[PDB]
Amino acid sequence: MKDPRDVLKRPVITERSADLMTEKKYTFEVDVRANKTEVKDAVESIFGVKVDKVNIMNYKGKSKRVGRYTGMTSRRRKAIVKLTADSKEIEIF
Amino acid sequence: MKVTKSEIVISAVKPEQYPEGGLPEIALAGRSNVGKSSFINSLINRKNLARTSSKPGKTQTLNFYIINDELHFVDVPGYGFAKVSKSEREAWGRMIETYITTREELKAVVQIVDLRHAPSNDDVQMYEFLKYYGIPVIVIATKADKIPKGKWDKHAKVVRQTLNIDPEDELILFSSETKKGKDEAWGAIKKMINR
Amino acid sequence: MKRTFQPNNRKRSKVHGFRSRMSSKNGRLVLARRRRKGRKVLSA
RNA sequence: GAGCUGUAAGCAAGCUUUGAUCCGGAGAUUUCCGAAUGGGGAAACCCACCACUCGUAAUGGAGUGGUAUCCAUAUCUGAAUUCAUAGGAUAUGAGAAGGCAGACCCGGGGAACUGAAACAUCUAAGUACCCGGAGGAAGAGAAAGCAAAUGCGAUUCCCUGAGUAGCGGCGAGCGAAACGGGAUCAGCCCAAACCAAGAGGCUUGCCUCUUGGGGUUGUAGGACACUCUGUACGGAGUUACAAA
RNA sequence: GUGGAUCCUGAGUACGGCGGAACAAUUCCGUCGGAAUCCGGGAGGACCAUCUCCCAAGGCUAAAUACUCCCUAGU
RNA sequence: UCUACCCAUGUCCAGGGUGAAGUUCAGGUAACACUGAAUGGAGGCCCGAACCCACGCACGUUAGUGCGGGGAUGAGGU
RNA sequence: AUGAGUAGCGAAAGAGGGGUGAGAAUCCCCUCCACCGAAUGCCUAAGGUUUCCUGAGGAAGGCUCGUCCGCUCAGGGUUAGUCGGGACCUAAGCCGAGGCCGAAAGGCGUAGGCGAUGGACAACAGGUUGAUAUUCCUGUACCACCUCCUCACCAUUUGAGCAAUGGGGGGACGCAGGAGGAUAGGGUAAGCGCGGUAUUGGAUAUCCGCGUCCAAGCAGUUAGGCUGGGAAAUAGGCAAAUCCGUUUCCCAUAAGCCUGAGCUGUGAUGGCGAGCGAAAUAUAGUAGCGAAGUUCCUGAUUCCACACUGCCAAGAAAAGCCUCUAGCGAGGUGAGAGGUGCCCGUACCGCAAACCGACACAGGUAGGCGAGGAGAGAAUCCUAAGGUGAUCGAGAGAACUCUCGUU
RNA sequence: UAGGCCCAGGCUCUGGGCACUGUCUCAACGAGAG
Repeated sequence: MKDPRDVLKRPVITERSADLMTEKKYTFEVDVRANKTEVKDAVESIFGVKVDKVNIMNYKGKSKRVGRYTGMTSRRRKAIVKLTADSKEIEIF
Repeated sequence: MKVTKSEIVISAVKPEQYPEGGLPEIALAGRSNVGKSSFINSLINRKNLARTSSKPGKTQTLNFYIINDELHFVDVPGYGFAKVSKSEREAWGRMIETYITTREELKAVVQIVDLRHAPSNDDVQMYEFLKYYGIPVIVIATKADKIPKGKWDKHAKVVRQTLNIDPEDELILFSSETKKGKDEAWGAIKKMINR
Repeated sequence: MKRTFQPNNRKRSKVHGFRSRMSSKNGRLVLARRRRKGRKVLSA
């Protein structure tokens, strides 16, 4: 990473994500080459909060089809950041 | 001493198939899992020319190896338990004894024993057999790397006592795993060929 | 976005794999021939 | 010079006559693998060291460069041998490493079937194939030649000689050259012997080491000795004719 | 240009043996040898003489020719 | 990556029976022999599940599937 | 096209009521019945690669059907310092600098590197969602490393400490057989909460269901092996060594030593737990509440432990470890307290309709657990927990073929 | 679920005797699948 805004891509808005958000946990899509400490520091810098823990998944691509052609979607990296008893990242969802 | 050519001539189970040429020959003898098929490999600086294994009964014929085209090495099956049918275990003994009794080209026989333990009954009942037909014997105590260095002279004394080795024949402590006592064995073989 | 066959068989890759093909002049000849024909997949 | 946001839909949101979309020249960026070259490896991935920078009270984390082998040039040291030398280390190297155009050409190795109604050589065939080297072309090149003349005068390619001479179980078959007609058209440089300078062994001399003049030739030339002639206002050239 | 008193014109080479290779034989390569050098040599199937042409053992040279994975214009 | 043979490292084999060598005890033998006990727990040992069998024998049909037979601590299977 | 509406459509148990729906034998629910149960159960590999969950769907596909599906389409879903692999080690094997035999293509091979199917190495019990659970949440731990810190105890090249790439030890291993000690597990008596039956008769020694609990660390304990223990000399083990030898004495018959399954209190005023049980929630039904929670008998195919005895064929290696000095050494050790801990896998199937093979199946598929009665038994028969009714039917009951029964 | 016995010789082979039976004289009925 060079600028922390290149580590976080976009937030994840689902039912599971909205459920976890009430436990003070936030879910982001992360650059596939970023590691836990990188995400921790990026969230520290961008939002000015205190981070307690970070967990990361790796997701394979899915097979899709539009008519006769077949392909795969991109791989994804997902991070669940647990903030401490501090402020609240306003995702303005 | 500086082997540069080595190959297997023929594996035989009958006197007919014995090679010809009049070259001197050296034979091997010992228990089934003592390292004699690897003694050859360690002497001629080859890895698995005479195939070895940790399962008793890997060598099942008479294998002849030409060493730099002046002599032959004879690889024989070992005695004792052999992980093969009982009927085929005595055929090897008969095959070996016939070759030893015949074959004028046989210069001397190298008998290999395990240094870790005192030699078995079969080792003595082979030393007696070789001393009774008047064939010069070189006695080799292999697997000396499994023993601490400070007990070689203690274990060799027991080896000598059990086999009642005549003062003349020497006992060379060998190790196919660290190449110890290789030059002494070569020297003894060279002496036994010419003399 | 590809198709994979036996992505766990290590012997398959150590026999017909790319790095084994590139380890001898004959394997490099094989790769050159398959590139000349226009194959989508070179080696395993 | 008026529309545009590819295929290619749709569906949104926008740009443009203060000139877009589009076309051409020159640049910038160029993740990872791959000769792949920091080490490893099941190609698209793991794990490092050094210097600097970001960050922490510090450990942990991140970014940017460098780190293969061989060869050459040196610089030191320098295993054996003291120097030297193998070597080691250090530096400087847009060096070379791989690819391809299934084409063309140089060199090396090199089949068998087939046919000869059989098979004895031969033929197939120096073909297929394999290995090495390249270049835009490539070896080829200016007579110790042809040959028998009123001689031609480097090399290469086309026509003809000729499917002839010749070689051939002289059988299958293989197979020339010179003359003549054309395409293209230039030939040069060094060594050697002599002169001048310095050194290095030798006693000066001598004698080789080098550097500048010298000279490129056969009905011999050069050196050498002596004459004119010059060093320019003339000639030649980066395509060999030194070189630029 | 005049001469031509005196030096040079390409060393284990030119040629010979020794074997295979190749195949009087023929050459290749090795295996041993081994000259001359202007009044000097080499050739014209052999050798022996006449005449006729040339000058070996140093190097560099475009063009005419071969082929096209490609690009352009066409048939 | 099938198949033949081989190498390194793991792993599996319900139960039941038989009873070797040796040892002790005695008798007994000069003493060994032997005798009898007791102990002992050996074996390509016996019966037999899991497991294995180019072992027959069908079958239906290109290797299969079933039905007998065999081995089942070993020349054992994986 | 013909054969021809022919042969097939395989085991093996279903029946009815209700629902949905255009349509029901085949889908969902209920009820009874039936089958497996050393599995047709639980978990977890190899292998597969989204097949997993929710909603929609009726082209195609599923030996019949289909409102259903492992099928189609949209959204979702996989969280680790402690699990497994890499910033650890080596086997077989592979690559193999230098090197050797070569005229050469080549062949042989050492140092070194790579390489698990083995060795090292720190976390447990509950709860939770439609889909993840020794990863999330709660509560209690552990491991390695780092100091803005706080204490304690030492030492100043007289020396406290750190200690090797060297020495020694250790990791470190087989089979068979028979004792012993425990525990998982399985069944009686107390106790708890339900019940009192309508078909003759039971307040009855009646019937039903339940009857517990981690790692960690503070204890003590079976048992086991012992190296007999100490002193000197010793230096041997390339240097050195207080370490290991090796000698010489002395005491030794039990001192000492090193390893131990399990049990007791703590973890826990915590959890779980028969059964009660809402609002109505989106009327699934949960949310929520919660009793007793012991003794006795029997007992391993698991642990002590390859501990003991017998045998030969002696059943890997290396690192991590422990020591000894050589050596480094002015600042250090031990406690707290505060911190740091990366990458890859994680859904789902795993005796299967997700794998393999497929005449297309009724086949194959490392391993761990594998209950009761009758039993030598994991055989056999019926059952427990749990799973399933297998994927064309209806009905007739001729010849004939196959598998059975009787004579 | 789970071996037929006895008397012999020859080392497993040939025997012999008994038991027992749809192997048949000679077939009949019943169950299931087609």
